Amino acid sequence: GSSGSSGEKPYSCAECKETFSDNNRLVQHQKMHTVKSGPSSG
Ligand SMILES: [Zn+2]
Repeated sequence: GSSGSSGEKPYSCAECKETFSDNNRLVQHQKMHTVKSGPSSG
C-alpha cells in the first residue's frame, strides 16, 4: 500500500522516474521540476 514504482501508468517521467495514473498530476509534476520561486526544503 504505497505510491511509487507500483503498477503501470500511461504517464511516466524520464527525469525522476515517476509514474502518474492521471495526466493532470504529471502535467503539474513536469513544471514542478523547473521552479524559480523558492529554494528546496531539505
Ligand atoms: Zn519527474
